[PDB]
Amino acid sequence: SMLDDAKARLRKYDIGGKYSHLPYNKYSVLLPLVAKEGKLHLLFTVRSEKLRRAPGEVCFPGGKRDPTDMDDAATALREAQEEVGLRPHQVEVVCCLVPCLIDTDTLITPFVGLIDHNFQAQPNPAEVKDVFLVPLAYFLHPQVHDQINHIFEYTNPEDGVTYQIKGMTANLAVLVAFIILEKKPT
Ligand SMILES: O=C1CC=CN1c1ccccc1-c1ccc(F)cc1
Repeated sequence: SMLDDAKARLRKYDIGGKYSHLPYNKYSVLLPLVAKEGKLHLLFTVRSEKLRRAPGEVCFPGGKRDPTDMDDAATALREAQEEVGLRPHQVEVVCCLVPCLIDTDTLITPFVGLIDHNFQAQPNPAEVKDVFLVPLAYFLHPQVHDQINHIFEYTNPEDGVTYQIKGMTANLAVLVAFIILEKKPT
């Protein structure tokens, strides 16, 4: 099936806990895959203008590991619950992708999660200004604007609202699209 095929592809790229004990400042992100209208989508947040890190930016759900977290996947799931109301029973963590090194002392670990079809986001306005889906296939043929660095513009056909996706967030979205969608019969 579509979902079984996605998880099987993703598992081939799982690094697991190989980099997880290294002594960095540690953050995790959740890359949430949602099946709608017979296609896979990624779920994105727009961060509230209030925040420390990256006010008003498009980001995946995530944040800093705390002492309660059993592991880096727990961090991603805790933060996703706080931001959008995603509960544990509503997500299956499929794999851990290549981590992202930043600022010489920080390591951000991304986890891909399959999201239950009955989940409905409840944006927490202290954390997130907006939540939106993008079809995964978009990232194979994005609308690119050079700002010199590349920026994706996605317009939601439901309402005509345009979002800018950039940086680590854009990079990870492309990676997931390649992993899941490359070399598929029509
Ligand atoms: O500012 C950005 C842009 C993308 C990753 N960062 C970071 C830069 C440094 C430390 C942490 C983050 C981070 C931000 C949001 C999040 F959900 C998880 C990690």
